[PDB]
Amino acid sequence: SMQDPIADMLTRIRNGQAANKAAVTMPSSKLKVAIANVLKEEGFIEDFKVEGDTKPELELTLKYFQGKAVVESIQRVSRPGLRIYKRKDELPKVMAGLGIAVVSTSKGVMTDRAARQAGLGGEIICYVA
Amino acid sequence: SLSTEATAKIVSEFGRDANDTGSTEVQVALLTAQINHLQGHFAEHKKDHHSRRGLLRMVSQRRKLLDYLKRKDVARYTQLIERLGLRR
Amino acid sequence: FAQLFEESLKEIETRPGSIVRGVVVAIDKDVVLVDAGLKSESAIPAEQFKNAQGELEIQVGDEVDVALDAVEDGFGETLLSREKAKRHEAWITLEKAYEDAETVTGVINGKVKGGFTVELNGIRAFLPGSLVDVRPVRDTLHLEGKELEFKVIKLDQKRNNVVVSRRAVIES
Amino acid sequence: VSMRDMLKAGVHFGHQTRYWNPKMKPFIFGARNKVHIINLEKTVPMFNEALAELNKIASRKGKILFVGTKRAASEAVKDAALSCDQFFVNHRWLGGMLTNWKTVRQSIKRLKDLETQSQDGTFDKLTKKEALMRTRELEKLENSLGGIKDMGGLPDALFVIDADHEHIAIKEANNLGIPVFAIVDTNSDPDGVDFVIPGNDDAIRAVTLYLGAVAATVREGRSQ
RNA sequence: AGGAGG
RNA sequence: CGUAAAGCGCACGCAGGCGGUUUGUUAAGUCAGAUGUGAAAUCCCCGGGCUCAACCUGGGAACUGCAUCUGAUACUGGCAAGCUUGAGUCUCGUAGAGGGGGGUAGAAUUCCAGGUGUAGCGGUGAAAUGCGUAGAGAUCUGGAGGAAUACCGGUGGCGAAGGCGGCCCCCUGGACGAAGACUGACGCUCAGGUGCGAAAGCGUGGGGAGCAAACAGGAUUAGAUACCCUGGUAGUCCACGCCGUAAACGAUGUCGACUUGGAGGUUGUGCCCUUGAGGCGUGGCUUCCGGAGCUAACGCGUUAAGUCGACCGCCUGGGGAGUA
Ligand SMILES: [Mg+2]
Ligand SMILES: [Mg+2]
Ligand SMILES: [Mg+2]
Ligand SMILES: [Mg+2]
Ligand SMILES: [Mg+2]
Ligand SMILES: [Mg+2]
Ligand SMILES: [Mg+2]
Ligand SMILES: [Mg+2]
Ligand SMILES: [Mg+2]
Ligand SMILES: [Mg+2]
Ligand SMILES: [Mg+2]
Ligand SMILES: [Mg+2]
Ligand SMILES: [Mg+2]
Ligand SMILES: [Mg+2]
Ligand SMILES: [Mg+2]
Ligand SMILES: [Mg+2]
Ligand SMILES: [Mg+2]
Ligand SMILES: [Mg+2]
Ligand SMILES: [Mg+2]
Ligand SMILES: [Mg+2]
Ligand SMILES: [Mg+2]
Ligand SMILES: [Mg+2]
Ligand SMILES: [Mg+2]
Repeated sequence: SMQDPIADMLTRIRNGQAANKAAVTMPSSKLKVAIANVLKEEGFIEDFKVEGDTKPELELTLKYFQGKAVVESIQRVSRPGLRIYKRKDELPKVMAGLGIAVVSTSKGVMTDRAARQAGLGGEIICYVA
Repeated sequence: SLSTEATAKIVSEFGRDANDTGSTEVQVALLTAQINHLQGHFAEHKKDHHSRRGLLRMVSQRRKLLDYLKRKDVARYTQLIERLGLRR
Repeated sequence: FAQLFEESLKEIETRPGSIVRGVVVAIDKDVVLVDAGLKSESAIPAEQFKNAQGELEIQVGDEVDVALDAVEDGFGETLLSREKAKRHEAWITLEKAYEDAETVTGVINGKVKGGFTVELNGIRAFLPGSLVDVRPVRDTLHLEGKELEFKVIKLDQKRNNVVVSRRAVIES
Repeated sequence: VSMRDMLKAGVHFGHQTRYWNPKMKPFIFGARNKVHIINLEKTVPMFNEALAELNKIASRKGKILFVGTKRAASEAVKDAALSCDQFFVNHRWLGGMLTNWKTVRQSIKRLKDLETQSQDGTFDKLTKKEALMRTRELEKLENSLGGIKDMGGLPDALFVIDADHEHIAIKEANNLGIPVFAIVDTNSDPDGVDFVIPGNDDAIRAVTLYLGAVAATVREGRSQ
C-alpha cells in the first residue's frame, strides 16, 4: 500500500520531469505543501496550487530550461524503513553546495542552508539537485 | 452465499439502521452466519478445498474485524461476541 | 479556428467513401493521376479512363472520382475505377440500383458448378444454390443473352451475391 | 497563404490515427475519419519561422540543399531549386553525402570529367561496349547526383520533406551541425529537426505550395 | 467458390 | 537475484517491520542550549626544549558517548476526536473446463455368443516373433465392462498455485461491472506455524477396456540387457490415508503509486443513430510489436527487467555437495 506519500510526491515529480509533463497532480498534505513551498521558493518548480476541500488535489508546475529538465535528481533520504535525523553540524551538502537538502526542522520545512543559518538540525526529508 | 432475506434479517437485527449494511457488527454477523451455514456443507464435502479456501478467508476477515472492534470500542465487541457465541 | 468551419463545410462537400469531385489535373497513359477526394495526388490504375477499354474521354480536366475506395490508406485516396461513379446497376451490392424501372442490361449464365457470370454491366457475382436465375428453369441458361429485363431473386452474404433475373416469365 | 492556401491544398491531412508518432501530439487538432488533422493554426506562425529563416541563410548566400525522394514530390523539388539555382536531391539520398563528403566529392568530379567527354571531349571511340557503358554510367550519376554537382563544399541549410522517409539526411545533417528544415507529418518525429514545419508532406498541390513559397524567399534573401 | 497451386 | 550464484511451488497468518488524511494535546524519538562526567598518556592543532629529528613537554581541540535540566515540537510515536480518496459490506446483474457429490449420453478399442465367409492377417526400412484351416482377418447382430469426452476449441475462460475441458442436477468459493447507501485506516508484508500442492510412489479395499515401466520373444548390431516389432505385470481408474517433490517456469516474491503508443482477444457498462451487428466512451483480464528508460548483452518495455516506497526470501568462485 501507499506507505510513503513524500516519496510518492518526489517520484511523481521525477517521472513528470522525465516525461515532459507540464504539471503533475497528486493528493495533498501539510508536509507535501511545505515541501512544495521550499521547492518553489528555491526555484525548482514554478507554482503550486491546492484545489479541493474534501479531496485536496495539489498541482505542481514543472520547469524546463533549455529544453532539459531542471530537477535533474531528487532523492528521498529519510524513508519510513530508515529515518534519518542529522544535527546542525552534520547537515549534508547537495552537489557540494549547489543542490539543496530539504530538511524538516523544529520550526518547519526549510532547506539545509537555512537550517545551518538558524542553528537547527532535523530530519533530512530529501535531496534535490 | 447467504440468501438475500437472511442478509436483510442480519442487517436489521445487528445494525442501527436498516440501511446500515457496513457496520462492523453487521459485517461480523454476516460472516458468522455464512460460516455456520458452511460448516454443514464441509462436514459432507471434506475434499472441497477450493470452497474451504473461501471459508477460511471469511474466518480471517471476521478475526480482523473483531480485533479492530476490540482495540477500538471494547464494550461493543463484548456484546457482539455474546450475541454471536464466539469464544474470542 | 471556425474559419476552418467553412472548411468543415468543405469537409461536408464529399467526405466518406462516396461520389467525389475527382479532379484529373494530371494525366498520362501510364497511371491516370486523380487528385480530388481527401488526400493530395493519387496513384490509381486505369479501367475506364485510358489504355483500358479504348475510350479517351478523360482528357485532362474531366471530373470523375473513384467513390473514395480509401478515405486515406496513408497518402493514398482511392484505387481502380472499375465502376465507382456511374454504378448505375449495383452500388452497395445490387438490392438498390437507382431506378429499377427500365430494363437495365442483364446476362444469365447458369451454374457451371458456381456460375462465374458477369450478370450485371459492372459486377460478376457467384450465386449459391438453386434458383440461380428467376425460375422458369434453373441450370439451362449459359448464354450471355441480351437486354430482356432485370429483377432480384435470392441474395445471401450481401457481398458478391448480385442476383439478376431476365427471362420475362411469370417473374417468380 | 495562411489557412486559405493551406486547406485549398490539404496541409491538414495527417495519417491514420493508428500510425501517429506520438511526438507530434501538440501539433494535432483532432482525428476525423480515424485520421489525424494538423492544426494549420500553429503551423502558419511556425511555417513563418522557416520562411523568415531561409532569408537569413540565403542572405549570406549560403548553399541550400533541397531534399525530396518520393515520386510524388520528386519533380516538385528539382524544378523548385533550379528556379532558385540552389541544390537538390530528387532521387534516392546517396547514403553518405554529408558525413562522407570527402568521398562523395570523388563521385561528382568523375562525372564532371565524364560529361565533357560524353558531349564533345572525344567520346566516339572504339569498343561500342565502352560507349554505352559511359552512357549508363553518366546517366546513373546524373540521375542521383546531378542535382548537386556544382555545389562545391558542404551546405549551410537543408530543407527536406518526410523527415521519416529521408531520416538518413537528417542523421547526416545533425551529425554535421548543419541546420535542418523539415516538414514532419503525424508519422514522423521532429526530434532531429531544428526548424519543423508541421503538416501534410506527400503532395504537389500542397508541396509546390511549401516549395513555391520557400523558393521565393530564398531569392529575396539572394536578390537582397 | 470453381479452381488455385498447376 | 529473467539467462552469470541467487524469488520459497502457492497461499493464509500470529509475533515483528511499515502505515492514508485534519484538528487538538503530550514531549518519548528528534533538535538546540547549559551543567556534570567521558582518568592521564597516545592521535590532531598552536608553541617550547634537547646542535635537528626521533624524543620530552605547555596550552588547546577531540574523546562521535551517557545522565539530568531548560526550550522548539515541523516529522515520527503515544493519546482523543474526527474525514474519506485506501480497506470492507449491502443492493442488481454478468461471464467462466473454479471445486465437491450424484446420474446419464453417444462414438470407439477389447472381450463373449452367434451368422456369412474364405486363406491369409498383423507388422516393418525390410524381416521375424505373434494370430489363423481347431477355421482367423473382414462383415453383421446382441450383450459385458472399463476408461476418456471427437467437432465446439479459440498465445479463448476460470483458479492463489498445482490444475480444471461431454450433458444434466444438488451443495459451494472467487472475480467483475453499473448506481447508491453504509463502516471509517478496520491496511501492506510476514520469520517460526498451518493449509493446499502435477506426476511418479507407498498402505488398505475395490476395479482393470486401452496403454504400459519390469519381463519374454523377434529383429538391428561387433555387442544391443536400447531405439523398432509382437505380447505383457505393476500402474494408470475409484474410496480413504500417506508422501510433499517437478524445467512446481512469464527460470521474473507480494502490495502500492507514477511514466509516450499501436494492433488485437475476452467479459461487462453509457450515449446516441439499432438510422446496415455503427461509431462514440468507460471498467476488468489477457496476446503480440515497440518508444523513453533500463540491461553485460540478449532483451524488458503501463501485465517493466522504467522511476520509487513497505516487508519478506535468497546469493557470495568451481568441484567436493546439496553430499556426509
Ligand atoms: Mg545454468
Ligand atoms: Mg542461475
Ligand atoms: Mg515464483
Ligand atoms: Mg502517517
Ligand atoms: Mg584523554
Ligand atoms: Mg501526532
Ligand atoms: Mg514460512
Ligand atoms: Mg498418482
Ligand atoms: Mg513398489
Ligand atoms: Mg495403489
Ligand atoms: Mg490394489
Ligand atoms: Mg488387464
Ligand atoms: Mg528382449
Ligand atoms: Mg513395447
Ligand atoms: Mg526445489
Ligand atoms: Mg507448470
Ligand atoms: Mg509455462
Ligand atoms: Mg525457481
Ligand atoms: Mg501475504
Ligand atoms: Mg487470470
Ligand atoms: Mg517488447
Ligand atoms: Mg536485470
Ligand atoms: Mg539430503
